[PDB]
Amino acid sequence: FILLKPVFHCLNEILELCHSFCSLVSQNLGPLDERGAGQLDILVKGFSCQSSLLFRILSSVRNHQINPDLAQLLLRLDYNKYY
Amino acid sequence: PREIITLQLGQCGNQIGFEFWKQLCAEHGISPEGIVEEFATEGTDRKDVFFYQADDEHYIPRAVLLDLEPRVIHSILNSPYANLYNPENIYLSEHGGGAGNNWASGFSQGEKIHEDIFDIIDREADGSDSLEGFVLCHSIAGGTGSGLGSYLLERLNDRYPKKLVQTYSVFPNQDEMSHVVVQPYNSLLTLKRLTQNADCVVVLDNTALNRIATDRLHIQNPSFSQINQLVSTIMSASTTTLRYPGYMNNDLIGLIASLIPTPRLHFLMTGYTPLTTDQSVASVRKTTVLDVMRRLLQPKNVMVSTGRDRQTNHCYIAILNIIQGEVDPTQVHKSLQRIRERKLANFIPWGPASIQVALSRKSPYLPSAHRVSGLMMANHTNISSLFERTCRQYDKLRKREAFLEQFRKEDIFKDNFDELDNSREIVQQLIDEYHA
Amino acid sequence: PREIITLQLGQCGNQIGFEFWKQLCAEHGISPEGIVEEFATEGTDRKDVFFYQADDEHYIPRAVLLDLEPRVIHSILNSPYANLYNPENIYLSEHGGGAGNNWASGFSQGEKIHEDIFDIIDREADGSDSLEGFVLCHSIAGGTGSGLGSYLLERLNDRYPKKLVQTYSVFPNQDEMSHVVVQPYNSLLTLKRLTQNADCVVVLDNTALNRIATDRLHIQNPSFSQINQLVSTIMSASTTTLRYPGYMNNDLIGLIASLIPTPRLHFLMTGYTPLTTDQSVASVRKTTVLDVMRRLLQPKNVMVSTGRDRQTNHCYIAILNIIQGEVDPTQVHKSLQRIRERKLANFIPWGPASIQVALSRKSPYLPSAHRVSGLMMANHTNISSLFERTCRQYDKLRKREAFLEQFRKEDIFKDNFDELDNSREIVQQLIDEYHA
Amino acid sequence: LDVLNKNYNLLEHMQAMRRYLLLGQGDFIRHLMDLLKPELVRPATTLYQHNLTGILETAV
Repeated sequence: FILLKPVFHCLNEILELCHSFCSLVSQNLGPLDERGAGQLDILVKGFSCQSSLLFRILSSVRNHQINPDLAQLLLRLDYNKYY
Repeated sequence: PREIITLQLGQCGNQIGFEFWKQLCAEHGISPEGIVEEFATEGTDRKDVFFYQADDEHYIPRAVLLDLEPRVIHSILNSPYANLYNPENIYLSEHGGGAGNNWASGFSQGEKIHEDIFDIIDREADGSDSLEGFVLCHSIAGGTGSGLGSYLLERLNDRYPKKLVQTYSVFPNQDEMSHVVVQPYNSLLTLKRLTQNADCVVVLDNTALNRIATDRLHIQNPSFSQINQLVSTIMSASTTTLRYPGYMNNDLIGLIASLIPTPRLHFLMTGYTPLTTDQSVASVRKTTVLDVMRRLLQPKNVMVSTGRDRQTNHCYIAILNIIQGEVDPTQVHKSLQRIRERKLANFIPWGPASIQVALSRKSPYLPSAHRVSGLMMANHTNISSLFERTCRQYDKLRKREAFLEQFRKEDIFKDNFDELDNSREIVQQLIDEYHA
Repeated sequence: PREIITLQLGQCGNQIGFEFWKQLCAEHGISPEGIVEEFATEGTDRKDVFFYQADDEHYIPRAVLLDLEPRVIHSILNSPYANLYNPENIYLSEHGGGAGNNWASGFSQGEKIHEDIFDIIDREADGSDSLEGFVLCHSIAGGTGSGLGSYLLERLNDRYPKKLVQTYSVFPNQDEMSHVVVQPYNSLLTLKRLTQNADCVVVLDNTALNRIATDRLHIQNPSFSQINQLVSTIMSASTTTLRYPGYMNNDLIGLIASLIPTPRLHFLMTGYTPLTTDQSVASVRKTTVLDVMRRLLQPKNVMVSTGRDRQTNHCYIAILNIIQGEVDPTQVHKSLQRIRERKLANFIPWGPASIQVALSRKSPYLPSAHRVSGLMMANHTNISSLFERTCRQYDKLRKREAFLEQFRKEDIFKDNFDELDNSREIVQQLIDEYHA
Repeated sequence: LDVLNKNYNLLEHMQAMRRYLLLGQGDFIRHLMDLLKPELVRPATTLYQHNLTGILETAV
């Protein structure tokens, strides 16, 4: 549930933004279309809208008076991310 | 559902798949001719993922075995595990082949038995309406497994385009070149088909087999009867998430998707430590999971002949560490805690890396529910040392005028030798370029 | 972490290190073949600093033992403490050597077994990723320990440049010159390597051994079986801050850093009082720490043959006074209070001096947790009297035409005799210049 | 004073805090401070805490 408003809104924004990466690739010969690169350009913003919002929670995980089981899990994926 | 058809082919590919099916009955609690134990459904929660689904609780193997040599199949029917195999799915009694030892033999025999080779192996395809893919359990050594195996990598690419292809192919031996001399020719012709006409491979070196076969196994005369023991366990080890009930990467398109960086970079390093039976007397004292993955990244269990001083400029990108059976999962995150402190895997400087660990319960059996098992599926960029070894043995042979007049009489009119040389160097250059 | 590899070498260096490892099991509460006592972890808080770290709670010694003479190693395997040693780390059964008695023998044998001498001793180096250094537990007497030991002081200086080097080397005996006559030649050749190719030494005189061996030990015929008793205790005494849990100078690069004034001035005087077993019956009445360091600076426990009337123009610069076990630390500052009133150490007039005292708890054992122990590591500038003794015995021998034709047939073409003479006088002149 | 000895070890924690905050036993802190220096030489970031928790756990 990790956090009530932001992280659950950050997490469902992750699964929405890669869901249009399904519907972009699913065209016939995707990466050679002008609409294949035109729909893409919005998604290259929204993917780093999600890693940078994941970056914003990690500063609340280091500057820490919130929750230990929140912090142990989200850093476990984060050294599995940044390493 | 998730049905895979194994394509056992060649002189060595048929024997490594014969004990692969023989390994599966001892862990499913079943007999090849009957069902005498009730441990098959209460202990094992899924059995119809490599076998054909049952008609009389007789789990038929979804296997086909073609070879030019009849010697490998005549050592099968006298064994009591051949009644599980069917004499109508592949061949009836007295099946034969060529004479025969050539790469151009099986490459030319594919289009003269083209009607029969695409008739009975397609009957098992429409048994399940959602086919997983095809694994070519073939060989690179000799001209039998390398000649005919290059043909099916082309015609099954377009007739079945939406299916996973990935092979457990064994590499030949490069110790001396007296009995066989055609080894640099038939290997590189299949190795081109393994990168562009095939998605992934699982490499299995032969010079690294006797490194392990004299390490802990203590033999004096190396025979062919030991080549099936290291190979059949890691085959069943690779499907423990797929056969036994797992959750994540429980399909064959689950495991291979999380390890391949790019096409033509798919050569996965394999490791497997526990092969000794006298370890059993000291695993009663709770031998933990904290010590079993410290030796996987340590180059001791590897089955790939690579350089020891070439790992400083090469970087791991994807490493798999599969624990099986008793795991004690309250310390499996504790084992992954100690990975970042050593940095035994060199990490790519351009992007992130990943150490993926997974578990699944083993068979209800006493040597399986007691001893910890570790299966490694690495991906390190020092694999070009084998490609530098094969290419240096390839261009040196063409300057000695070896098999240029003895090889182009049948079905070869143009020089396709540099077609294999540049595409091999394309693999070797894009590997070193991949870490920017 | 803080792993040190001991380099036991020579006829005398192997025997003084054999009982050094035998001393360590009696204080760790462990047996060389098993673990029968639980006192190893509750009483001792650190054990993996000289031993190799455990695989089955079997603390392997991090030791290598090479010698040309097979007699020193054939008196080892029949003793029950040799099963703790491994027959694969150094040598297997039936190891040999030269003929052999020459300084030029082992100096020329280092580059013909150059491949094997840098192969198995480097396997213990990468066991820990932070290596402390190397201690050369070798000898100066004879041509066995002095011939080969001068070679490893050169090639380990650049292959391992960031490691501490410091040796516990024993000095030979200068009573008569009948059995050996090559004693001034092989000693000064190694003594040059001990100053510029080595950072620090720990001197151990032989003529000062029988001064103590007849002082309180009461023997009539001096044998070689007493040379291992004074040496093995002060070796384990020097690592009491390193083996047992201490706080300050708990590393080997901690102790040596606070005593060396400058390079080529590193010869440390050693002292150790308690060696008598009938003192035990009167230590029950709270024998204090106020009387044990009054006799350390008094020249009674010294192991260095020096002049008695040459201490007025020489000055102490660094003096170490190590108390062990029961200290009663409420009066250890009281013992250091009485040092300035006597001024038993002459202080350097150019700079400050230092009397460093430290403590660590001893083994949970009855002769160790009852009797006070004092280990001295002095540094006094009267050590040139030994260098004046060795040099006066060196130039007198070259005028008698002794071993100038019998020594330059093998691997010696130029006169390197004055190369050792001037560098020895450089040490002797910079010592007296050091107090301005 | 007997209920702490059976369950909580109260004044045993009086001795245990001396080994870390007062730095009684140095081998716990020296094997710490050896590994701990390649992280302290760089300026701290928001990525600082996550490897400091198990540079402790490899030290203990």
